[PDB]
Amino acid sequence: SGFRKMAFPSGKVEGCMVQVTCGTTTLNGLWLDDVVYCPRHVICTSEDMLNPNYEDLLIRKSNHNFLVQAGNVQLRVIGHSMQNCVLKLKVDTANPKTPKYKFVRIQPGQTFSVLACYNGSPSGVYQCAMRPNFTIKGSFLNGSCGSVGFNIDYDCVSFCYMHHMELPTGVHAGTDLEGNFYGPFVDRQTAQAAGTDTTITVNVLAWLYAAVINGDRWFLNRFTTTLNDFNLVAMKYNYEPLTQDHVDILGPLSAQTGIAVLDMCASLKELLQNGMNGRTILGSALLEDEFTPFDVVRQCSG
Amino acid sequence: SGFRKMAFPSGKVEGCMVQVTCGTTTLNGLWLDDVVYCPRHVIPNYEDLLIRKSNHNFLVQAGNVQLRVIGHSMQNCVLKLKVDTANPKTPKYKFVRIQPGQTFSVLACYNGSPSGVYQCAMRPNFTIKGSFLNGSCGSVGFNIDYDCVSFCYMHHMELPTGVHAGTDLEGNFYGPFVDRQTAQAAGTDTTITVNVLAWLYAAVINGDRWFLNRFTTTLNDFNLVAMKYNYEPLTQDHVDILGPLSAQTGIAVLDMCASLKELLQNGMNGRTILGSALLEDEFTPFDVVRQCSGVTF
Ligand SMILES: O=C(Nc1cnccc1C1CC1)[C@@H]1CCNc2cc(Cl)c(Cl)cc21
Ligand SMILES: [Cl-]
Repeated sequence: SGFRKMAFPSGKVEGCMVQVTCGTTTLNGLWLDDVVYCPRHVICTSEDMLNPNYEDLLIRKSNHNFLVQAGNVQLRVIGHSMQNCVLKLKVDTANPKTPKYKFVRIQPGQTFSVLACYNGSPSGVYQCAMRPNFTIKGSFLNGSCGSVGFNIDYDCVSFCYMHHMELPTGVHAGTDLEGNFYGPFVDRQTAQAAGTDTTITVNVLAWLYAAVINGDRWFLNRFTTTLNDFNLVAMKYNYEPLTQDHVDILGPLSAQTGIAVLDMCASLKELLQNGMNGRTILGSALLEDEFTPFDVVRQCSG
Repeated sequence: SGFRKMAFPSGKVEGCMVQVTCGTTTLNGLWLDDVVYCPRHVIPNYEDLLIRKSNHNFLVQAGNVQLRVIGHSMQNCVLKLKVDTANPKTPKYKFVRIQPGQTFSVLACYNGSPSGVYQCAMRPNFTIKGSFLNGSCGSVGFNIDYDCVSFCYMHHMELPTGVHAGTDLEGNFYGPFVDRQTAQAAGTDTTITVNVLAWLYAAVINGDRWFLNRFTTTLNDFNLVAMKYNYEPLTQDHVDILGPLSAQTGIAVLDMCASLKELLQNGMNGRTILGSALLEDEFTPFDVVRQCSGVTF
């Protein structure tokens, strides 16, 4: 029993964190085999951030301009290339702590663990989700750039996020490990703003099924709904549309609890209308949307 | 910006998790130097049950390597299995006993394999609101101080309300619990007041000020309100501990107490603080300072 926001054990990722210094800028890098991945904005000045020509700034750099530090050991940069918004620094030593890994691009609603780092030193690990507006509600301070998001399935680390910047509302934007930003964001200090955020409906439903699995049924009702009527109501509460794919994804949880997806959808509709009336669901007074159907199955069953 | 429930990086602890099998029971063990620590319920008269077991009855597995047990002894509710091999991944460590209200990270394990890490608080009723399934026994709670891991908890059991009970690494249970199959219930829980205040300071640091007011209160008047809402009494030590956060934000500790008192009597009124509709009590003043300053390990 119990339901917590749980992160993956960070050990496999800790052994990959290095410090990358270029001029006055110091941030984090991810050392996998003989490559160090980091945000390309490490080559920028604060005077360059508005309209940086990264290709122009990078061509003026040599290997010895990039100082890479793995613990108390300075790694030697022997090559450098840019792939989208990530800088790839070829180093003369392969990381002996390199785990089995993959670079995966995630979709909004997906969750991952973040190993927050400063100066190539890990300071904390937390769980979060890619918001529908492609931002993440993280906890980052200056120097956290290059901190990574990941999932660990079996013994393989799937890297899905690299932190690049904080938007004016305090939310964060970053890229996949191939340098492609999530969302309409650019690594420029130009006025950008996160789009209106929405609630991850399939995740709230997954979390309601987790609550049923842990013995909480107070919110269930005798009603059902069509998928369309649910979407018409839920869009009025800034909830993401629920697709037939989401209904299918919820199938195992529906089978385990005996509550049809559209029946759980009617309970959600009622919860949005009534609120909780001083009650909680899994220790929360708000509808939690940062647990996927996969996270619920993993934590509540194995 | 941002405020998350954040755990310590678990790497130093992951390199210590082993699987311990005794008969039909399999649980987790903590391998430090040449000793494996695990709950003594893996084997009730525990002296009588232990005397009947030999070293080869305990199967200890570190990854795909079987460790050989060369000795065994019991210290309170923890079993100490002397093994032939010292853990090369042994970090700098200490065994510390924590007080209620203190927080720690839990590395949840099944079959000696870490599956997740989460941040917990030792409740005033000595239980933890953890997330554990069968096989999680022997999972450990820890804090990191620079490069030193301070082990503070070992999981032993789940109480009927779904909350968890365990010991420090010397086998002393937190709370009035015993490691036997009998009727055990967690006492009435209370809210960790100093932690709620620390979390209100974290909210101010992140730009949430709606709950602030011009008022202040005495420590006695606040403690009369704290008792009414099942909140732990706030001591002068708690006020002192909150000093740095009071200096940083410009809001005196008793000034924040009047904010808390008004939140307890009036509620949030449809509003949230740090994305929460409830007053959060599982961040200590130190956790707030560490997360709102970026300390590394
Ligand atoms: O955002 C940034 N850092 C950061 C990350 N996460 C959290 C807080 C921070 C610092 C605000 C405290 C950095 C530096 C500041 N400006 C900036 C601008 C651009 Cl275009 C890019 Cl790509 C990176 C940055
Ligand atoms: Cl995905």
